[PDB]
Amino acid sequence: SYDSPDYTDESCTFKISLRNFRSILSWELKNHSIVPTHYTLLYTIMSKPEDLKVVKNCANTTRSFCDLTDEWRSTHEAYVTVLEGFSGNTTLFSCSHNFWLAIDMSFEPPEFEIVGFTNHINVMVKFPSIVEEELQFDLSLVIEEQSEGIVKKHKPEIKGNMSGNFTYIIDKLIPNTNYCVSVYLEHSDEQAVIKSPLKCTLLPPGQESEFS
Amino acid sequence: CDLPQTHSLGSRRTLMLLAQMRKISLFSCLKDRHDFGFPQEEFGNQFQKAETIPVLHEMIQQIFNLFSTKDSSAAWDETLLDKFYTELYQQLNDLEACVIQGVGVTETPLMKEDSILAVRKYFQRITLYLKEKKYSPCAWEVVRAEIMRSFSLSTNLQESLRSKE
Repeated sequence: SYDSPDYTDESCTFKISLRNFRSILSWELKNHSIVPTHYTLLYTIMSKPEDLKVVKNCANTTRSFCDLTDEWRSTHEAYVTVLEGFSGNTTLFSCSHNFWLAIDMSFEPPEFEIVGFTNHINVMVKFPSIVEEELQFDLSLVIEEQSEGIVKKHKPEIKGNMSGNFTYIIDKLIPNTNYCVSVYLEHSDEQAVIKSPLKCTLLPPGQESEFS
Repeated sequence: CDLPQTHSLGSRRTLMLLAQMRKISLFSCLKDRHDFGFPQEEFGNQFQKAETIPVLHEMIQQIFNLFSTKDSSAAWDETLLDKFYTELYQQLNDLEACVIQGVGVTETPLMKEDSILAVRKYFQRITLYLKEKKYSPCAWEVVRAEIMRSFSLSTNLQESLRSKE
């Protein structure tokens, strides 16, 4: 028992996950006594906090998530998130927070594989078949490599590498090196470490019989 | 003149000072939704190598005068503004330094004045809004937000060397 009692009646914990260049936000609100089933999601920018814009299909819906791929198309401006929850026919909450796509951008859904060779790692991140040339977004993708406990962060150029399968060859390794690869991004800081499910692969071991 | 982009805390300091002078938060001011929009077309475009220095100098000159007004000095922290004036002068001195030297600053045609004119009218437009809003607290926050975003679309553009395609 510390600080203030746990207010398990209004969490308002929002989070946005990027599912193949598709901005999808979800809302979390624990219900204590009153349990609302319909919610309305609204958004806006820093430019004008009163410019509350409601999302279509995500208004007075029974869903818990909303997609806004073409709705959220800004990197410089900040997107404000306002969730209006109504219990039946009465307003319950209207928590207003904000998100920064140029700081978070949680990218985890994309599938990635890694072929293990005796002396090199063949990383294959299957990104969506999108044309980066028509994507106004600046960011870098870092391929994490945890081989035999050795943690490394390989950050190559993404110019023409996010338009499909990302091929990255990691060499300079020794036989029998279990490695775990993580797919995360970065922009101007290192607080955007979206360490996705680390896939551990074991390349051909060289712990055979030692002879001449 | 700052030919090599080694390191600089000039514009980075000004931006911080603007945020420090914040009395309130626009996020909590749902009324003054009359934004302006910094003229980035004549700042972040065409000029990205010293060519934007003449514009920056006159731009800060507008900021300096606008914030050195009896209104701003009474709205924001006089102590913070005290340092703000010094920093503004510092940035001004650093920028005009290139003008004093024989650097490629004043070589472009009359378009050099066009960029300044864009900023000039932008600031004048803000002054009018300030008068209309009687220099209200939240109204000042709008100005802060604009100027803060302005720096992020002016001097910050010189550091925006990420993508090249």
